[PDB]
Amino acid sequence: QSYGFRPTYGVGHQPYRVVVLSFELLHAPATVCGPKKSTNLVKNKCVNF
Amino acid sequence: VYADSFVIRGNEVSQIAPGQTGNIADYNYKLPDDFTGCVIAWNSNKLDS
Amino acid sequence: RFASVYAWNRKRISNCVADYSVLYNFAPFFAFKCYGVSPTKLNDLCFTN
Repeated sequence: QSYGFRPTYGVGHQPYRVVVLSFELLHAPATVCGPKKSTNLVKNKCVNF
Repeated sequence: VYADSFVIRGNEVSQIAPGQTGNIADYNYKLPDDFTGCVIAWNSNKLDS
Repeated sequence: RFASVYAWNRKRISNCVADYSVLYNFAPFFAFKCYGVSPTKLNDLCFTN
């Protein structure tokens, strides 16, 4: 069905542009990451990782 | 990350959500009940009319 | 001629086949807020009045 639009129509009858983002928060090698820097690695010492 | 783009009517914007029903969530675009992500909808009456 | 708030108009609905999806084009609203029942699950119920 055609879906015609006009400027005279009231709110709720006007076009709305939609974009949806879907992520994959599971256990696998990561590919898309936020911009945070990486420090060095320390072993045999109690730390926060 | 997956980005899906389209355009709809205003009163149908509420149909883009998990576990919905209508003419858009049945024959056009369906979201799983365990959705993990975001949606972004904005008015575009200046361009799409 | 929608009535004033202090003398609001009441209409009673009787024997009929109600369809709560053809009223999305009778009024330029965005969504139907509800309380007892979800608006999606309104075509599968029978009410006394």
